[PDB]
Amino acid sequence: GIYQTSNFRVQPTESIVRFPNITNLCPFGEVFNATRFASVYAWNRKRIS
Amino acid sequence: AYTNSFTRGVYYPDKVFRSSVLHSTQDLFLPFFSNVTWFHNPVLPFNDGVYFASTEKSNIIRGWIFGTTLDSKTQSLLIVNNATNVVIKVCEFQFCNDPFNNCTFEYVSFKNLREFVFKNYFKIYSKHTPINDLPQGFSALEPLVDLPIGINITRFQTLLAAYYVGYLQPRTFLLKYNENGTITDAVDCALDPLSETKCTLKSFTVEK
Amino acid sequence: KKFLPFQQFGRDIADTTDAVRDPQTLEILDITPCSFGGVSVITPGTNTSNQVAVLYQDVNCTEVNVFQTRAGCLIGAEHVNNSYECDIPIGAGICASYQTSQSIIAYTMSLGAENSVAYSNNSIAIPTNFTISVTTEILPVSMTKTSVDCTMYICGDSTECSNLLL
Amino acid sequence: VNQNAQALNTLVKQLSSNFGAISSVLNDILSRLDPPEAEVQIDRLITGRLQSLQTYVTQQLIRAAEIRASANLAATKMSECVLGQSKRVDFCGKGYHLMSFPQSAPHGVVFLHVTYVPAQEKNFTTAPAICHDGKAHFPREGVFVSNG
Amino acid sequence: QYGSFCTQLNRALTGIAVEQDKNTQEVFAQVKQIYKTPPIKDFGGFNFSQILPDPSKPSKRSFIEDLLFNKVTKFNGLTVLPPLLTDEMIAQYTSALLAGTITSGWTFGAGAALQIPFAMQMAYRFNGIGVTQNVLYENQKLIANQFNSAIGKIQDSLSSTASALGKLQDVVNQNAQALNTLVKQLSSNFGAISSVLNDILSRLDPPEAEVQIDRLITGRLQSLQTYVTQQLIRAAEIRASANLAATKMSECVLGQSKRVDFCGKGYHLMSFPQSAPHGVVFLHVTYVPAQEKNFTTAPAICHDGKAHFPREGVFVSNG
Ligand SMILES: *[C@@H]1O[C@H](CO)[C@@H](O[C@@H]2O[C@H](CO)[C@@H](O)[C@H](O)[C@H]2NC(C)=O)[C@H](O)[C@H]1NC(C)=O
Ligand SMILES: *[C@@H]1O[C@H](CO)[C@@H](O)[C@H](O)[C@H]1NC(C)=O
Ligand SMILES: *[C@@H]1O[C@H](CO)[C@@H](O)[C@H](O)[C@H]1NC(C)=O
Ligand SMILES: *[C@@H]1O[C@H](CO)[C@@H](O)[C@H](O)[C@H]1NC(C)=O
Ligand SMILES: *[C@@H]1O[C@H](CO)[C@@H](O)[C@H](O)[C@H]1NC(C)=O
Ligand SMILES: *[C@@H]1O[C@H](CO)[C@@H](O)[C@H](O)[C@H]1NC(C)=O
Repeated sequence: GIYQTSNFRVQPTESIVRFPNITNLCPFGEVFNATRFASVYAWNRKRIS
Repeated sequence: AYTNSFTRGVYYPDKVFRSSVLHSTQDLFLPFFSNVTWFHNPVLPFNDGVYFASTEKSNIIRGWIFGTTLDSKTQSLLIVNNATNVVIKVCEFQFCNDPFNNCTFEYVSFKNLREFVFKNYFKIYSKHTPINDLPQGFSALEPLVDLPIGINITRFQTLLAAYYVGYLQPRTFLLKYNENGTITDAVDCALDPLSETKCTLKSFTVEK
Repeated sequence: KKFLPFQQFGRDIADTTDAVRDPQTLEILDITPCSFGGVSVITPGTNTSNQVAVLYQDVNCTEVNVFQTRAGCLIGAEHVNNSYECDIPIGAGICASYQTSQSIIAYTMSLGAENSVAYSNNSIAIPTNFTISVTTEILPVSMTKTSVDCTMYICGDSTECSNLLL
Repeated sequence: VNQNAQALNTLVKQLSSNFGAISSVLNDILSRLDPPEAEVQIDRLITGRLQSLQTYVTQQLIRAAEIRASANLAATKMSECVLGQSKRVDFCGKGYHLMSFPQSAPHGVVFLHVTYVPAQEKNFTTAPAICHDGKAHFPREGVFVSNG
Repeated sequence: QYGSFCTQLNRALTGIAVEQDKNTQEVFAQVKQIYKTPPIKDFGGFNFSQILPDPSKPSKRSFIEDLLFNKVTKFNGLTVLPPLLTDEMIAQYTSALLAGTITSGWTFGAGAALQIPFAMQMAYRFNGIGVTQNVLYENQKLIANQFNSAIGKIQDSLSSTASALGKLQDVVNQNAQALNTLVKQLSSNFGAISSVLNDILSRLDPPEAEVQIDRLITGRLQSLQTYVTQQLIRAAEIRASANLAATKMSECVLGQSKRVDFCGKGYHLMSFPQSAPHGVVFLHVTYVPAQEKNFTTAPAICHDGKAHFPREGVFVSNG
């Protein structure tokens, strides 16, 4: 006869992950590399979104 | 005043390429042949989503305001074209009642028919074509802009000419994707019994 | 492919993903699924041999004494020009058999001896003699009259299950 | 017999399958649990087993509707091919049909079809008709032939 | 945990899948030898050129067979196996059965083939419907013109439309609708949180994800058992059509059917098989009474007061 007995199946060789190439970061230098800071009475606040 | 919408208000309802196929989908679509409200100024309800179309020769309309209050007290979307650049921002704005704070989003960059779809967060789709009262025909509104802005909307305004407004509804549209990736016809399945037949069969030609 | 600038994924008729746009560089990539297929152990009786051929159904041999076929890749059978009758069927016109120093062989099956008939606008063949012959024919007529008592199958020896079966 | 035996043996083996219950034997569910916890576990075995009988009985109904079409074929041969002489080519064995003899078998029937087969033949020159007195003649039965 | 149901499905589809070649074998392979016509074509004036092999192609299908092959029309574990007899090996069979019919008649069905001139084959054929041999010979070129006209009209009919082959294009459609419906059922939820498996595996922890996948399995496995049941029933319809085709190719091609209305409208003379994609087509050739006259008649006539009856036929008075 011609008995069908198992399935052949190619395995994944390696993983790939893809996303858009780096642009539009938050302005961290204008907080951490700044030339001016608040008095502790009057803390600055800046919105990151 | 009022005008027939005809076979207009079809937009690409997802970012998915498909060619030579009759893709049926159920979402916020403009009911075919319904009567758009016709203007040559006011403040309007938004409901679930808006088809906005304008016929121009003169760049008279520049953009829109959207929200629930439209007189500060809470956040409201503003979209504006002016001279060399276009502007988008979402502050708790004060406005005039006749125009022509907590800014969580901001950006800066008849012979024309312009067409737009606005829906909820907020998504813009559109098309622009030369013409020479809204024309009988078909158009494929492409997605332009996605705003993750979280704004509630029930009302809106035009910033300044002939323009037309109608409300999108949860209907089933059979969309004909053509050759190298374009929508090119549609059937609004609830329109008439032949349209119910074309959506039963998933076919644009019906046999005897 | 020519996706429109805002289209990111390609779809086929049966809602399969046929292609994708790379998000960094605007090229459209065809997706072909990973190759798979049934493995078929073509064999004579173990009362004759332990040689077995193997057919990898619908696959270029590369991904697996080898023969490429319309049915897939056939391994361990010799490709033979001689067309015999079918013995073990394979597909797409191919059959295979165990033959003489003995191996499995694989070939396009013959449909039997060919015969150009001696037709003319004047000739008839007539039998001068006959054979009577007896031919067996076999037909099935009935099954085993089986009967399965659903209750004693599903809930055998339990009212505490039967109360739920109702 | 093989198709019925493969259908029964699979139906029996499926009694031992879990369907997601804590045991494939019902008396293990009943001995290890109280009724509020048993009805969650037994319903798995009922939902599964019942799908296993719906499957088996559908096979037997499809199958029996093939064996029925083989029985009605045997009843048509035992009428025309035994109780008569059917002129229906290759229905009643290869050859011209003379007669057949039915023999029983387990779950079946077997025919000894008896057929006249043409065997030793010679080529002859032939003509569709003959002339003799300007009128044209044709055979009542058979054919004209020249021995050479 | 569901047990043998997976294997039982592949066993059920293998019952169908083997049977599709057993059908195609018993329909077409009714002959031990591949018969061939001579290069000469003295078939009494009958023009079988439109149904015999054409040598100009890699697969030597006839003129009418290529009308039939023209008028008739993915990776989720589903696989389409190939037929054992590829369509040239089908066409060698329909070549052999047809060539043996023309240069033999029934005699290649009954045993070893015996040649006969074609206008003597038809002489018997007409005699098989009670129309005496001379009715062929007194009309032979007219009969060949009526036949050549009728075969011509078949080509024009098959050239015009696919609507005649609805009997085959409906099989191809139903099999393709069942395949699409089985694949589309992968995108259904069945009461789970997604129709995608890696969503459920990644977005949830195993105590929850293994219930969401008991949902998808108890849906999916019933999606297959429904498809395989539809295929087993469909296949039992096609089995009964393969056995009707095998019955017609036995009685209606290899013989001469006396069975009324079994072998087309008319009195049956002979028929010519042509292959088609997943099917077969018979050209039944039939004698149909056309022009007619009214006569007076009697069951018998008196002479010497003894009563006379016909051996064959009937008495008529012209008036
Ligand atoms: C048999 O009839 C066919 C047509 O059905 C004839 O074939 C055509 O013959 C003409 C010349 O008479 C050619 O111009 C065509 O191109 C042929 N058609 C094809 C499809 O080949 C055939 O010649 C006739 N044969 C006899 C012996 O009469
Ligand atoms: C600027 O500030 C960032 C803070 O994110 C730091 O990573 C970087 O090294 C700094 N560079 C200099 C020159 O201060
Ligand atoms: C457009 O209007 C904005 C105010 O919303 C203004 O700040 C901007 O400068 C104007 N554009 C140009 C090019 O002047
Ligand atoms: C949006 O506005 C409606 C009033 O029409 C209100 O009931 C609803 O809660 C609002 N939703 C949000 C998210 O602001
Ligand atoms: C093998 O075949 C022989 C016949 O040649 C038979 O007698 C023997 O019992 C068979 N054995 C098995 C295990 O099938
Ligand atoms: C019939 O004629 C052919 C030659 O065309 C010859 O080979 C064959 O043997 C002849 N048959 C008989 C029975 O003599």
